[PDB]
Amino acid sequence: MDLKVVVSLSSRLYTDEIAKMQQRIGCILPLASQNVQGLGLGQVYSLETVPDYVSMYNYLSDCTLAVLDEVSVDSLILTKIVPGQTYAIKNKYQPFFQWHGTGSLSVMPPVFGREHATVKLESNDVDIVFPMVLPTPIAEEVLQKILLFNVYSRVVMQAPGNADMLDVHMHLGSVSYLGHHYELALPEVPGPLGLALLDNLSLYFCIMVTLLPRASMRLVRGLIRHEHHDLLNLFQEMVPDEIARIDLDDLSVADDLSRMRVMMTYLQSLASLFNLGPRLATAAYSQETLTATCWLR
Amino acid sequence: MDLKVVVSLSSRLYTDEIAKMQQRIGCILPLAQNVQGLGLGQVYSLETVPDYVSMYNYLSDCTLAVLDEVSVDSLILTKIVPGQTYAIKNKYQPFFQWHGTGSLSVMPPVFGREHATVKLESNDVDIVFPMVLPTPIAEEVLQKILLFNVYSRVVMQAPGNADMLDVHMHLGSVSYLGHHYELALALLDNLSLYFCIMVTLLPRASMRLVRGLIRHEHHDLLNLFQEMVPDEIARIDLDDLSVADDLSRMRVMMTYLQSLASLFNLGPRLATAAYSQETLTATCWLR
Amino acid sequence: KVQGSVDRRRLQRRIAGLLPPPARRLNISRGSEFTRDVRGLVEEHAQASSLSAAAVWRAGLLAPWRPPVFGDFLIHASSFNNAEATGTPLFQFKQSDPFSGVDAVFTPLSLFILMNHGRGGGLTRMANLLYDSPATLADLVPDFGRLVADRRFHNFITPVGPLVENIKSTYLNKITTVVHGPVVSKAIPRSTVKVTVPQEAFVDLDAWLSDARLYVALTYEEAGPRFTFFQSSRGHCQIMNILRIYYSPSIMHRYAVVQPLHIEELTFGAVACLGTFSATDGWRRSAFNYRGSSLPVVEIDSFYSNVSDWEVI
Amino acid sequence: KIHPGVAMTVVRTDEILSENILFSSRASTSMFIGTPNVSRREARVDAVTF
Amino acid sequence: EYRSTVNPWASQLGSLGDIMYNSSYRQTAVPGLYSPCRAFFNKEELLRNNRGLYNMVNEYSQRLLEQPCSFLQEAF
Repeated sequence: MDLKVVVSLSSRLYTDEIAKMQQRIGCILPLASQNVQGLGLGQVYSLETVPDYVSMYNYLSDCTLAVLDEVSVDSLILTKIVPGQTYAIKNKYQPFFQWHGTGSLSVMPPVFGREHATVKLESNDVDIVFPMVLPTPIAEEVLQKILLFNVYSRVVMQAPGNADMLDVHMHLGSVSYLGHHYELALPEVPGPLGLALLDNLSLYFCIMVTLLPRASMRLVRGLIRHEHHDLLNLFQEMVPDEIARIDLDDLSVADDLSRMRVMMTYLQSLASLFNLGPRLATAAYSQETLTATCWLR
Repeated sequence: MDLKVVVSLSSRLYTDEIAKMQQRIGCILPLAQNVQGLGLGQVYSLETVPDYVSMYNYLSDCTLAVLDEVSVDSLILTKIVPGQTYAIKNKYQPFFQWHGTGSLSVMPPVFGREHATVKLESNDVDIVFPMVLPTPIAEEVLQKILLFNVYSRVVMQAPGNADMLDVHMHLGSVSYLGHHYELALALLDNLSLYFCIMVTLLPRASMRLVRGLIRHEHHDLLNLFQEMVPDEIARIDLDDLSVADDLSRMRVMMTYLQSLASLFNLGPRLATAAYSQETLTATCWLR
Repeated sequence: KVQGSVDRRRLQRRIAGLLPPPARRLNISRGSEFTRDVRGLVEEHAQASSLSAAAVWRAGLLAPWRPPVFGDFLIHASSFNNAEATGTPLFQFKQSDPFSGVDAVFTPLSLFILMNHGRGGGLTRMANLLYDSPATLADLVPDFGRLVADRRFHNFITPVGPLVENIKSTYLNKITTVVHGPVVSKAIPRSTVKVTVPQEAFVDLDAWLSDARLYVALTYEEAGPRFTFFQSSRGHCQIMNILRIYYSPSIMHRYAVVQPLHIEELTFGAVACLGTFSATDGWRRSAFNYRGSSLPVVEIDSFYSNVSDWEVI
Repeated sequence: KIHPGVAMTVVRTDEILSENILFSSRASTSMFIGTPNVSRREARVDAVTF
Repeated sequence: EYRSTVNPWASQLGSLGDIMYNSSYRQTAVPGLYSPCRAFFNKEELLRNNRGLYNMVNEYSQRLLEQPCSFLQEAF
């Protein structure tokens, strides 16, 4: 099991960059397989294209990751992520995320600005942007928020009375966190592969909308007729037309089994579409030195 | 490498504690060492309600462990690496099956709280082992308990719609690989509620997403074929609602669909290779 | 006469330093040969557990070559054919009857003749030539047409990785398959192993795109199913999307004519990952010949079969 | 076989497998020869490779 | 040598004893229950046991298991 994988450069890494590269030791970097381009995320996230956060997410999820351990001049070494090994990762990322509960860590592209996780390489004509590491639920809500903006920018633009384009830019806004709110970067056009992901998600959504369990409709109608639950607060004591008109029929035992069976297989397929990108299960994160020991989950 | 973990018990133990570790040596428990927080003993404390999503997110939070030995004060146990294979038995209060199932599940025991909770009067640690069961058994019993508690709460709202005999004829009898098993009976209530709000928010969210992605590919074979199928009764009532309430609906919808997708995925996913009937053991590795 | 860049003595002592320790013999023959082994054992535990330099020296001296798990099955020697190759990925169909002393597995030629019996090139004649009757495998499986009507054929087929050890008997042939870990030879000595996949049921996903994982793919074609095997070095979690795109030109094109009822038939195929072979070694095409004729076959060396679950497309 | 009214310059690449001649002066570079160290790779059950 | 068949209601390819116990019409049955004449009326079990007896006798001629009593497909 080899880990010490050097990446040979071709020019002199000057001392203006050696300082900030030694500043970023213990972070995570994605691999190509070395050559000076394609080792990082600047090969797929350039300034020429829109920051789409899906094609670079595809490059993060397709190819493996690596810890940066030492940066010499003219060459730097990398340490791979093979499973079964406990890797120690420092939190060296400018939007800070405190790992109190020590959940499963999760890689992300720099959706909180290119400028915090970039490094300027003037040795060779290449720029390297670091992936963002953060726990799983914040990562999943970043995914859902960036796809919601990528599907809703077009339909807010599509209205002729676009009196509120800035409504979603604050409504989505920051990320949802208690101790501090962290604003992110929002692209106007979702690009090709983001739209392919929404296309597959729309495929799955319209297939599962062909089978709805009618039994929960009776329970939510009863909870409307009963006291207003705090989880029901999104309805504000209103029965919409759709839930009022999907309940003209009866409730039986025949449809429910096949409904919930195909809902089991399609929700497992949706988890497989949301098990997206490589994740790191975390045990024994020592806060006093900020090292989260992880094996490849 | 010794993957074994040592836990010192607080006080001295006695006879049926040895009998119940001999009963539960083969079965397994999660992890956080500290003798209070060994497994699910901080969720099954009765001063709070034993909930399913908190226990499930704890079980997915912490690792897993194989209990191996209990002396007068020690708790010899090993944990789970993804690397090498360990030996697993059933030793479970439902004694279900092992017929060559290549995919396993580890769920907290919905069949009985006290069926897997072992209690000591000298040591209040009330430790408990979540039920390991194969994946078709797992999905069949989770369906047949979720729809059962849905029907129970619906009868509690209005008993005139749903009955109990025709649902006990079908939704109480799991059947897998020739074997016909029987099971009947808060945590499933709230789990059902999350599904209840997800399946009632799925109509508006589904028509909004297919109305956003309906004419992206301006003449697609696949997009038109997924548009020809679904409900004509569904795709009418969207444009009436305000913006912020709509996006809050979609946001809560996406959070709980990701939660219920990861929850319908079977959590700790073990995998067996060769099961021996006469010893009641199989070899397993983490997957 | 001159000096090399390497001295042989330094490399020799470096290899002697980095050498693993010998495995501990224990002669049960003579007591004089037994007391030296038990004295070596107690001295080994003493110098491996006492708090001195000996403990850390022996701890650094240890290398961690773990043996993989093996699946021993009993199959009918008439329902199998021992003339097929060794490294064939077997598929144990789940038998619901508990009153069955044996089990049933499937080479790709056997399930190929099952799919052809449920409804080609040279491989269909090769599979008819190897397995002479599809009726044997047809009534071997209890419910074939019903389980393909409800489309749950995929979770009833559990892949058990490649075949390595296969004895030949009259009744009740015994086979041995590696399930998890590296493929290796167990009874026959642990030298080398290959994985034989039929080339006509094995397509490269990345060549269609134009580590190295291997994916088994069931598809439910609208006249009757088919297995295909997919090799791709792409993501473990980004294999569903590309294969959805790959099966996209077929699905509605043959799904316009069919419409389901009593609801089933929405699941169009399911896919598991058989495991990973190394990116260093590629797959080398060869020829698989029965006594009638030959067939092209793909050899995959150095596999690490880690069978995942079937995932619906 | 009529003329299309447009002439075409047709470019083409060509690879020539030449065999070259390298000349270098005396004492041009100064090689520094290291001394080799061994390692341990993925030790399989049949061979422990270095 | 004289009587081709004593029981015409189970010995034909599609007769009564065949169509309820052979696996070609036993699709909608529960597999957990045991049926003792499945060892007698499965066509594949009969061809399998006969070919096994044939190659066992032929193999011992060429030289120079769960149950022995099910070799002879007869009951007592």
